[PDB]
Amino acid sequence: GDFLVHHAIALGLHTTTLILVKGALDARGSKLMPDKKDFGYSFPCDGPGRGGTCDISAWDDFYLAVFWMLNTIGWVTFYWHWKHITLWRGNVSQFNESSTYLMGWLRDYLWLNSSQLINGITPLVCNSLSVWAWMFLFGHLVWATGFMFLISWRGYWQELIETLAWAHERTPLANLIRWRDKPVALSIVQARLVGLVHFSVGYIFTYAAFLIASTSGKFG
Amino acid sequence: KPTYQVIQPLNGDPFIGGLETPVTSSPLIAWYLSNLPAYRTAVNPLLRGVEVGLAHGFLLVGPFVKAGPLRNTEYAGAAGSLAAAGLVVILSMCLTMYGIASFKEGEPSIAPALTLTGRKKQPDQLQSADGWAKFTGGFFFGGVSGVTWACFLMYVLDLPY
Amino acid sequence: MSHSVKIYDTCIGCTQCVRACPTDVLEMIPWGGCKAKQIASAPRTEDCVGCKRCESACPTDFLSVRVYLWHETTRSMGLAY
Amino acid sequence: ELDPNTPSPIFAGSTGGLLRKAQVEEFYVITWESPKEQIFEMPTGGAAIMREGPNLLKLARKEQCLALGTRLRSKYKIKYQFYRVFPSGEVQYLHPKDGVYPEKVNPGRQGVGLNMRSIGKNVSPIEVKFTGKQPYDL
Amino acid sequence: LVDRDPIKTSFEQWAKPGHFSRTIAKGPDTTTWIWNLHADAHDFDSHTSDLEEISRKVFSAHFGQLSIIFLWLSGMYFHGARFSNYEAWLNDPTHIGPSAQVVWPIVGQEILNGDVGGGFRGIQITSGFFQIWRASGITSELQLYCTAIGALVFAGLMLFAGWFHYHKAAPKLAWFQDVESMLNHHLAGLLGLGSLSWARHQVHVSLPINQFLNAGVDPKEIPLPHEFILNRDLLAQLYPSFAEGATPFFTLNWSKYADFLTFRGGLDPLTGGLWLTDIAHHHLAIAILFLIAGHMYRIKDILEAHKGPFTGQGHKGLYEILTTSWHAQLSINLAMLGSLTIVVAQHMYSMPPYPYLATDYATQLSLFTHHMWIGGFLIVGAAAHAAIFMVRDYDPTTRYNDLLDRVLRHRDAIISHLNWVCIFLGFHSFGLYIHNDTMSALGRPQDMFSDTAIQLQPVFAQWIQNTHALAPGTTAPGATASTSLTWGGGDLVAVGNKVALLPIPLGTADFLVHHIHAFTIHVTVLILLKGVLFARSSRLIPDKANLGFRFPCDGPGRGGTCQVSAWDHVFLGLFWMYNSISVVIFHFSWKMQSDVWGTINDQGVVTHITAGNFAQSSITINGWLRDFLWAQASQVIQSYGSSLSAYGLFFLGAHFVWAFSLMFLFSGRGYWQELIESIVWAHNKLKVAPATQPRALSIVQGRAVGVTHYLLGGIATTWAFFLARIIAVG
Amino acid sequence: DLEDIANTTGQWDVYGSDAPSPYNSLQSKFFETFAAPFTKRGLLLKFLILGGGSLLTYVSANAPQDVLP
Ligand code: CLA
Ligand code: CLA
Ligand SMILES: CC(=CC=C/C(C)=C/C=C/C=C(C)/C=C/C=C(C)/C=C/C1=C(C)CCCC1(C)C)/C=C/C1=C(C)CCCC1(C)C
Ligand SMILES: CC(=CC=C/C(C)=C/C=C/C=C(C)\C=C\C=C(C)\C=C\C1=C(C)CCCC1(C)C)/C=C/C1=C(C)CCCC1(C)C
Ligand SMILES: CC1=C(C/C=C(\C)CCC[C@H](C)CCC[C@@H](C)CCCC(C)C)C(=O)c2ccccc2C1=O
Ligand SMILES: CC1=C(C/C=C(\C)CCC[C@H](C)CCC[C@@H](C)CCCC(C)C)C(=O)c2ccccc2C1=O
Ligand SMILES: OC[C@H]1O[C@](CO)(O[C@H]2O[C@H](CO)[C@@H](O)[C@H](O)[C@H]2O)[C@@H](O)[C@@H]1O
Ligand code: SF4
Ligand code: SF4
Repeated sequence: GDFLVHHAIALGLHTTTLILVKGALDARGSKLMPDKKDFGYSFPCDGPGRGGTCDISAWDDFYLAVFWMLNTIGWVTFYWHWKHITLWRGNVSQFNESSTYLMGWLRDYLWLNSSQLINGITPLVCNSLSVWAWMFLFGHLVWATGFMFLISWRGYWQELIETLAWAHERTPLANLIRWRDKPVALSIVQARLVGLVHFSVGYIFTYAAFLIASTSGKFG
Repeated sequence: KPTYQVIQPLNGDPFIGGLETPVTSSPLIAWYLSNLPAYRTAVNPLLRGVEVGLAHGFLLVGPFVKAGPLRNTEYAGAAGSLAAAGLVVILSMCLTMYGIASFKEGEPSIAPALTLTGRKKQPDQLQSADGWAKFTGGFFFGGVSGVTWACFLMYVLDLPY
Repeated sequence: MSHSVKIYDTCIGCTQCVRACPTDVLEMIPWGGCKAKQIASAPRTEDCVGCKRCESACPTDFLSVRVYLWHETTRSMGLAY
Repeated sequence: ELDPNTPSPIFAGSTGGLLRKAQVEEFYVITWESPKEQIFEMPTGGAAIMREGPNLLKLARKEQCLALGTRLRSKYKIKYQFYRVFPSGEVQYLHPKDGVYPEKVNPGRQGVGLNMRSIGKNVSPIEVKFTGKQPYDL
Repeated sequence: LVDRDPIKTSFEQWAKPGHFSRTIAKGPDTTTWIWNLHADAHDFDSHTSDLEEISRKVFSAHFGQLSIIFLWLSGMYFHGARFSNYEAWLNDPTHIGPSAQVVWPIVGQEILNGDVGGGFRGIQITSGFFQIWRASGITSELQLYCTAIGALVFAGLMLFAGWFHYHKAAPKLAWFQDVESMLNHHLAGLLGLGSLSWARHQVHVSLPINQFLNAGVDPKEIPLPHEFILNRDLLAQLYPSFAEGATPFFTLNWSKYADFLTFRGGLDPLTGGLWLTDIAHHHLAIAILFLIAGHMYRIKDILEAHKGPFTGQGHKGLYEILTTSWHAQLSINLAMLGSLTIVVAQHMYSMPPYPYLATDYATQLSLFTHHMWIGGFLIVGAAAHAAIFMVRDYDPTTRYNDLLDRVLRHRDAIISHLNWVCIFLGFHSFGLYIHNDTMSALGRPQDMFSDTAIQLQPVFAQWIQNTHALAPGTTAPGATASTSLTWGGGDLVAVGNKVALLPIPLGTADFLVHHIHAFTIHVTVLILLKGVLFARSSRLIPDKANLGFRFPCDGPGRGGTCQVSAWDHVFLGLFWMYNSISVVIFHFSWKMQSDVWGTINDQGVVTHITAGNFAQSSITINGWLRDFLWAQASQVIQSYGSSLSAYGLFFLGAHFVWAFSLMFLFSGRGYWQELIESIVWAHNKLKVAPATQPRALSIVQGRAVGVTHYLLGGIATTWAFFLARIIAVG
Repeated sequence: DLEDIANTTGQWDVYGSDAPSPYNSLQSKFFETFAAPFTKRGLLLKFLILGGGSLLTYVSANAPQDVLP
């Protein structure tokens, strides 16, 4: 069971770092963008043409990096606990023939051992934990709502705000009424961040409430 | 007389939008809205303040006295004021620090009338800070107050059915 | 910089090469010898937005421009309105 | 407007162009010639006709009003002409100035192309720390 | 192109680099053009600048679908035949649990093949043949084995009509570019002469050959292969040989009858598939219309007619170019074809049309979600292709000042509204649920939104459902029950294995899903509407019809200038709809099992797959993984070592494939370049790379390999999640 | 020419922008300074945001015998 996770924490800091090593090993420039500098870091984007050029600032590889630091630092943590859990108020055979595969990592752990928490808002009144499970769905939203930021890309947003800032100006009981900052859609690096700095809490606020919400009950 | 006014997109030139249809500029509506701050600034903002404060006032009651947080109240301080004599207050300076996006600092007094106005370039601003005060000051005494002949009115109520 | 993306190349000839890009680029300013003799990288750039339509066509052989300007008016993004 | 009605470039309605920020700041407008009564394409989505006058349509912002060319020169004509209107007058004489047709020679005007050193080995990063005494304000 | 026009070779073009725009695939080597070639393979801005052909291709490379649908179906009739279980299942329904497919026991395989009914090893079915197949006014395994080759007949032939076009020197313009008659024909006699013809082979033969099946026998103890001719003597049991009537009309006497039909509504006690004594009448009563109807008409005339004040002057002239488009007269269609498929998905589950469905749970919900993803996957399309119109199709601008030129006139407008529509919804349409959590986890029910706390009181009833099941007392004639048994009023007794349909109650937890749908259906459409509308020109880019309807993104400037376009509005509009449908599904089964599906026994004490757990507990959106996802799915994650197992064993992949999409969806592009070289380097040292310039993904290809994966991932996930919680209890 | 009716009263016409109601009820300076202190507005708001908002919250939270959460 341990001769795998232990090779899959090893496929993490490696992949994570081919991208950081790379990220770094030319914030300077390269063939596609040769003179990539005087600003190096976060210049996210470039024009279309050449081959088609994108998240090729050493920041956006950092940007890209932080997903595997959020996937190692999960395989690893994930692992302890399942182990510990089982190695407490009960067995260990459990992690033994049931971590040598994959489905099961989802079924018993993930699916076994959440029990306690979720039937904790229960149709039958607020029982033991409530902070936690609401956190845990607060966990699943903050996450998901990363995606916009992430599959949206300033173009589509700005443009309907072009139509949506023809409202006010053209509607009574809301005219003259001036903004002092001109309605726009988020910068073309900014939203790679915000989806992230969003992807992250969701994610890190879900295990936060996941483990607790189940190492506490137990059984272990 | 025509097909629909002397047929026009806007007041005139069709390169501004507005696409003056009805729901925009039918004498049927555009008159239901100009004793108030639609086309022309009557008296100053001073008075309009409280018909605005008050009308919008005795609203927000059954909204937060019939949809209140634990609802249908048996507390003699609800079916009215209760708290919401908070909204008008959380927003009677939601305004004042928007009239800080207005400064322009004067004192003319021209709510009395002279020569059939226009206020001319009346569009854009041309209402300084010492205006937007006497309105959002009309607002507080329109908000708080307009909350009590709501409250004060007993409640003779029509019901479901 | 405030509009500083380099599309330069070496021919700066502009026939079946490049024209595209809203206003910004009133060049043909023949430098004392560069083949079809019209050169440099721009004219007065304080006018329009941030394309890279700028290359897409006719060489920059190195980079190609994109957004890099930061200091960014509005007239310099469609939306100041 | 009407009491003065001076038009040229036919249209009827539209929720497209010009709105609040073309008084309170800048204006921008294109003008042109044409032969005989012809139906066009338009910026802002719509579409109308021509004949003459000044043939002087006014336009929101200047990327908008040159696209009469990016099609409105696939429909005959030397002459098309856009300036810059303020809420009061001039400086920025937009298609005015000297010659026209971006790709000729009278003068050189601006541009340059180089910075300090040219495209060559700027593996050299950012140099001095930004300090008020060594020619890096250009 | 080039070699070697034009008159001078037969000798075909096999060999000489390229073809497809003109500094084409260039001599000089590259990879991008290998996704080019397949992508945009069908398209039209290239092939020729001249209509003509294209309609001469699409009427051919069309054809090879029918032929295919035809090679398909054959391997399904064959399959639903000699890989039997149909013979076995029919003498023995309520009992069986059908199969058609079976492995071969190579490697691990066999676990997949697990006793299904009339005594054999195989993998089940949720694709209701074995139930169209009730039909067979005949029965017999080798028989379907004729219907089967009858299939391959139509094919080879209805596939040599596609040789017998494009490749044969083709028709032309007039032929389609006279439209004048087309629907005249289509709807009249096929639409008609099928439904018609279907009538004749829907009482002749089928009705009788399940009129006395709905009882017992073992087939060929019934329905010979000819038996049903002139012999109008067994047609004796199921009404007269007209006795003394002659070709309807009235000088007819009924002292005791009224031909077959004698209209039903409800559900056979013994086979609740809705009555057949009707099924003839309704198809007959169709065709007539079509039979009369397809007799317009010749075209403008009718649309060149009704205008008004604000109405559509261009209504009049609504497209010469509707004989000169396609991309237009396809996109219109998809909205209908598509929107006219998921209207199936209801009339099905609340009115079964085949013997043994409902009882058969899993063999008609599969359906109601398969049919459900087309009445959606065909609609975003029905927008895409309008965008494809809106950008290009016509030659110049000859089309002018009309209904459209109108709509566009407003455009920062029709979409100005619609927007607020959605945030009004969303706030009334989702945070609605979130109240509950925040206040049921706070915990004070007094004040939730329960089907019982916020004021609504033990009844939903008084609306229109309750004036549907009760309408057989209007102008209504009647016929015991309703129209769809799921309506408010009366009746119960439906089926003697398990259950079928019964009322289906509402209020809240039916009230608000029904509303999330609104907001979900709406913001889907916002993005497609504004997408196709702003197709060609705008005040972020006006110079913006200048390539095509794709194009990656105009460029870093203007602030963003990325997504824009409308390939992409038809890229983030898929992204929603995957929800639109993916949550509508989530709706039906949680209802249809929380209530309805469940089961009779003595005193018919009803026992749903779940004692209505829905009640107070979908209203909480956790209840949606307390009661759903974590509840059911316990059958997916138990499913190992079984027979179905291929679901649990998919449910990890495809629940992986999705979680691979994000990498395609979430990432740059000169990135995998910058990477693809490090690679290309190590490659050259050994001397192993350059030839065919290896290149990263074509900005928008990249988005193509998002999306498509995100769906074939995020989707079959449930296709598995499902078949695994109706097979086995439910 | 009968339906040439000389536009049965022209109107004048265009009423106006001119003049289709007098104005605002005479109720005014029946508030002259009445409620001032936003009609002495000459430096304030900081006052009403310690004051008003320390008495929508001071006593507003506290209570002598719960009626709890
Ligand atoms: C879970 C989701 C997250 C959220 C909340 C949203 C929300 C929205 N998306 Mg969206 N989107 C997402 C993920 C999300 N998206 C992802 C992952 C993708 C692609 C992968 C997209 C692709 C997309 C597209 C293409 C579009 C949208 C649009 C929209 C808007 C639709 C109108 C609406 O109902 O909004 C308002 C309602 C909500 C956001 C839901 C309720 C939120 C609750 C929690 C209430 C909170 C309010 C409360 C006062 C909090 C204050 C308390 C204080 C402590 C702060 C809405 C803003 C569209 C649009 O703008 O049309 C109008 C547009 O079509 N999205
Ligand atoms: C009546 C309908 C039908 C028809 C005849 C067409 C025809 C056309 N469409 Mg179209 N379309 C449709 C419905 C239709 N569409 C629908 C419903 C949508 C909504 C999704 C679209 C969205 C769409 C877009 C965005 C585009 C087109 C384009 C086109 C043109 C390009 C065709 C091509 O090269 O094939 C394309 C097919 C391939 C290259 C094959 C790849 C298929 C992959 C993604 C597999 C799908 C997943 C599946 C599970 C994999 C197989 C299983 C595997 C796991 C083993 C062509 C004229 C394109 C164009 O540029 O216009 C000229 C443009 O790309 N369509
Ligand atoms: C030739 C014919 C015919 C017919 C008939 C017909 C011609 C029929 C047809 C029908 C059709 C139909 C009946 C249709 C069907 C369809 C389907 C079945 C489909 C389905 C589906 C859907 C739903 C969608 C998609 C998918 C699928 C495909 C599955 C005949 C002719 C004639 C003549 C001249 C001579 C004398 C006799 C007669 C007879 C008079
Ligand atoms: C690792 C793997 C795989 C995996 C896989 C996974 C891990 C996953 C996958 C998945 C796939 C898929 C998934 C496809 C498909 C499909 C289908 C058939 C579908 C269908 C459908 C429909 C019809 C529609 C929608 C729904 C559904 C989905 C159901 C492999 C690997 C390998 C190696 C070692 C090397 C060599 C090669 C190989 C041998 C290859
Ligand atoms: C929605 C969206 C927008 C639109 C911009 C929006 C919606 C801003 C809307 C404001 C929200 C409602 C503010 C709420 C945030 C609060 C937590 C307050 C922030 C406080 C800060 C000072 C930290 C983009 O501009 C964009 C750009 C590039 C990629 C993706 C996207 C994208 O997904
Ligand atoms: C991962 C990723 C890549 C990298 C993905 C690549 C390079 C996938 C292409 C790999 C090809 C399909 C491998 C083909 C090689 C084999 C076909 C050759 C051998 C033949 C067989 C016998 C194996 C992008 O190029 C990209 C572009 C734009 C947005 C996002 C992304 C993105 O997320
Ligand atoms: O602790 C909250 C408790 O105190 C209130 C707040 O108004 O007021 C009390 O003060 C008056 C003053 O005389 C006392 O007579 C009496 O205890 C309350 O009126 C009361 O609401 C709250 O119950
Ligand atoms: S490289 Fe570009 S624009 Fe530069 S000189 Fe040539 S074409 Fe001129
Ligand atoms: S590249 Fe830059 S300068 Fe050139 S046109 Fe585009 S925005 Fe203007």
